Amino acid sequence: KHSSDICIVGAGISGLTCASHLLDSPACRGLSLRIFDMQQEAGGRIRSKMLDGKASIELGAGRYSPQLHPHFQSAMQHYSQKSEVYPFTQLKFKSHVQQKLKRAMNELSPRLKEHGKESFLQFVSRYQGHDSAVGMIRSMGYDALFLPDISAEMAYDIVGKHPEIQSVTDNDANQWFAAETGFAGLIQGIKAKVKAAGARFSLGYRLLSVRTDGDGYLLQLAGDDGWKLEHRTRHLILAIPPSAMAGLNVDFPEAWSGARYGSLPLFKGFLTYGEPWWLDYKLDDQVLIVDNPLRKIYFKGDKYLFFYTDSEMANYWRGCVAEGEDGYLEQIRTHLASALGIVRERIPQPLAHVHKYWAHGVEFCRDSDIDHPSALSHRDSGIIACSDAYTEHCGWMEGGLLSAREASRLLLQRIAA
Amino acid sequence: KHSSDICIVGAGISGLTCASHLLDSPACRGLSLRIFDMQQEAGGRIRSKMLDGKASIELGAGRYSPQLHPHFQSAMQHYSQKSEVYPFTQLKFKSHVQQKLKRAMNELSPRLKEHGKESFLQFVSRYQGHDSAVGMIRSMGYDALFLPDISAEMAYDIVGKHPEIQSVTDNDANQWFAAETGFAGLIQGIKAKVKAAGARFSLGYRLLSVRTDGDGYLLQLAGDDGWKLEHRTRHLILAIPPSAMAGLNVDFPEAWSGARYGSLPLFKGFLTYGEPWWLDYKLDDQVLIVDNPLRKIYFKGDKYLFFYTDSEMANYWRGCVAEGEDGYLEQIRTHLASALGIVRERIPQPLAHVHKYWAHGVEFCRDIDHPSALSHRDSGIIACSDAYTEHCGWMEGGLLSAREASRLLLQRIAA
Ligand SMILES: Cc1cc2nc3c(=O)[nH]c(=O)nc-3n(C[C@H](O)[C@H](O)[C@H](O)COP(=O)(O)OP(=O)(O)OC[C@H]3O[C@@H](n4cnc5c(N)ncnc54)[C@H](O)[C@@H]3O)c2cc1C
Ligand SMILES: Cc1cc2nc3c(=O)[nH]c(=O)nc-3n(C[C@H](O)[C@H](O)[C@H](O)COP(=O)(O)OP(=O)(O)OC[C@H]3O[C@@H](n4cnc5c(N)ncnc54)[C@H](O)[C@@H]3O)c2cc1C
Ligand SMILES: Cc1cccc2c(C[C@H](N)C(=O)O)c[nH]c12
Ligand SMILES: Cc1cccc2c(C[C@H](N)C(=O)O)c[nH]c12
Ligand SMILES: [Mg+2]
Ligand SMILES: [Mg+2]
Repeated sequence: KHSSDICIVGAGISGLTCASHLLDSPACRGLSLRIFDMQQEAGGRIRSKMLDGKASIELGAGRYSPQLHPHFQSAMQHYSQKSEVYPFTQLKFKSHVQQKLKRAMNELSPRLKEHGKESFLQFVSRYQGHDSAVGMIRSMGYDALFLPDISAEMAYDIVGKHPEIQSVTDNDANQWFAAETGFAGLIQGIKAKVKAAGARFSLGYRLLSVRTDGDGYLLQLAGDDGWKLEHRTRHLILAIPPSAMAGLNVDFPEAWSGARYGSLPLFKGFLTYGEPWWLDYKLDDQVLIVDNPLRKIYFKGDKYLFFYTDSEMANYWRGCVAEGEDGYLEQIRTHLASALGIVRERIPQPLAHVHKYWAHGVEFCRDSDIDHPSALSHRDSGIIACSDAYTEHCGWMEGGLLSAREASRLLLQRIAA
Repeated sequence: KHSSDICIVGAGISGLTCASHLLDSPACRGLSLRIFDMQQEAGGRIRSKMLDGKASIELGAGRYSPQLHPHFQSAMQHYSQKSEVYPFTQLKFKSHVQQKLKRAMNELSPRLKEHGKESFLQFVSRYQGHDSAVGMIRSMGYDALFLPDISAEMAYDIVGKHPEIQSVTDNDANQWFAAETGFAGLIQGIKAKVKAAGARFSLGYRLLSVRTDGDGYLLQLAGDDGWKLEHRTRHLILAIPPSAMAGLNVDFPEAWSGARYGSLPLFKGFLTYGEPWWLDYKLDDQVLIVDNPLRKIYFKGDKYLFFYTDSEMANYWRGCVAEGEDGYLEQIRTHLASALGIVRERIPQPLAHVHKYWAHGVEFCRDIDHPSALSHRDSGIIACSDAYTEHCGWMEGGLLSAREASRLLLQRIAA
């Protein structure tokens, strides 16, 4: 095939801003840059859709706060991307159990200078009994907070920047916004700048092997339809997540950093109906955290509802789709009934649904706190890695912006000298 | 119960026909059926896309003959699929290399007796020279005729049985049809009737290995979101082509039949125009066969033109597509000008366009006693495919493997 000077692999937010920071630069004046990505679309873990053509839903990333995500807030304005207020940030539908939870929290919280590295299911079970420490906690909606892998210092953070449970830790100041056309509008924007700057895209292709040959690298990719493709570049950035690099011969994670990483599956499922039936309940633009397997239920206006799930519960939900769409849907009807506390047939059926499951949906720095380089180099061949996961904002979109802007710097200095 | 009675892996026309056979025996009145398929929609190599609204185009199988595909035709009827006449039978512009082989090829035809087990290229390299043979073979437009894997016995078969060059063998009377809506229309009908009888589809899952575990079998499949998954079933049919087969823990093809198998890539590219410009050259519903890369060029009423190639020239066009929409679009215009004997400025730029590379477009046969559906010696699995019939590379090959394989199975539920 062809060849290039720079070769970014991965074309989600970290990959595509990576490239645009390498083109804003004159130190790449008239240099050839190629982007490979696996999917037929650009976006990475960001995906937007129209179901029924009625309203624009988001199968992935959906929220940001300017208070907590400055570079992202700026990247929106930078690309004339119109935001809107994100409704799901207060709870009025609880039973008694989710109440009397902010009180248990604002009190046992500074008692964590003696119980901060421990996982979170016994920092709740050492300061009151277990038979009440699995109720205050699966009342907060994310089953991510029951896994041993990650702690009470990292969990007590995580409760404060998720719009639906932040009122619980002195953080209801922040506003949260959503893209008014969807975050694809932010992607189609960065994509156009990079094309106009003369880069060439190659979507459909997956990297398999890398070998370092003199001044540069020999990539072996494989097309979506089998086409075996070979390509050589002097300079290389793999802006893919950490799970993604485990599968390649790069010595991840050992040759690059002194941290390890996990990841949690996620699951979103969307439904729409003929008539906005949940309105009769004063439930539009509000959110319920129930302890049946739906976990969190959202109604955006009179338009649709969805439900968000994580970790194992996410696997559970991905199990009942392997079983059969119809089996998946009537059981949603079932759980929908015990949440709202009505009978099963007061619940209509959906004209059309749509659902998505993420196998490595959020990847995190597991050696939770460290130097936080924000980008990684090979101790040998000088390949730059680039993910949300290498920053203090593991699992958010601003981590992609930061990892990228850092990454592109290490390569500019690695070219110009 | 994450488990079932009968499992069919492969929702090609083979696999789905098996499902349709099986669900009409009364010996299956009360047995559960699972169909697995890698893709997110059934068909396999039948793939129809409504291009720009103002076109219905066939990226895979496109055409059939009532003379060689009667089981297909009866199926097309059995499901009220309206089919149209398929115009690409004559050649208006037969350069007299095409005409030279007309009456050079059909009279060493009894000389093909006591020969014909020999590369086709060295066959025609016996009447006239090498460079007279390659001129005759080039103008037939099927680069697969130059393979050594191919041989002059199959040669007179393949050239006889394609609608654009049948006029050169003696099967010049077969007639050829396409579908009003598309063969997708036909498979949606089988799938509808298979679903309605009670089969359960799990689409988007692909098989990785099979354990022969006791009564039946355990399968490992992997979805395209990455989710892993196990399935136990008692009766398993692999309705997938042989290339696929040779990548599992089943030892193919030695443990099945001894025969070796090969395949061919294929390419098709389509284009769309503001004004149908090829009508002023009286070119609608014609096909030009050419000695350049495009190879075969079709003009479809006033709707679209496309071109079609295989073997080396499919690999050449997949390799070009890989180097940018810009060059592929440009070489295409370069070679269309040579085809019509004009300058490239008379050829407008297209509005839309689409293309498909099939890595293993047609799979073929190459013991000469082979049934229409294979079986494992050791684990009692049955395989179902166009490739194990007298019709390898055709859809009717699929139907005659399904009816063979599906019956090979009631033979074993009457255990
Ligand atoms: C359900 C869900 C909700 C989320 N909500 C939010 C939110 O509200 N706010 C927020 O800030 N973040 C959110 N996120 C996180 C956000 O999506 C990611 O952190 C961010 O988009 C990651 O950007 P990235 O470009 O580095 O990686 P990715 O988005 O993973 O992009 C990686 C790209 O590299 C590609 N790639 C991988 N491997 C290979 C290979 N071998 N060859 C070729 N190509 C390859 C991938 O296909 C992908 O295109 C959410 C995530 C999920 C799953
Ligand atoms: C470009 C092209 C043009 C053609 N034109 C014509 C024509 O005009 N007339 C004609 O008669 N024939 C034509 N054919 C051939 C015809 O389409 C095929 O011979 C026939 O469709 C084969 O069907 P099948 O059911 O045997 O398997 P396939 O159609 O090959 O389908 C097999 C199915 O199994 C699935 N599958 C495979 N492997 C695995 C695995 N490991 N795990 C899980 N799932 C799996 C595949 O996704 C596929 O859906 C054409 C073929 C091509 C490529
Ligand atoms: C347990 C856990 C750890 C990191 C991330 C998540 C998300 C999704 C992401 N935090 C978001 O909603 O933006 C849900 N659960 C998580
Ligand atoms: C080399 C070879 C062997 C058998 C079959 C085919 C087809 C299929 C046929 N041309 C069609 O599209 O109808 C194309 N090439 C073939
Ligand atoms: Mg990326
Ligand atoms: Mg099949």
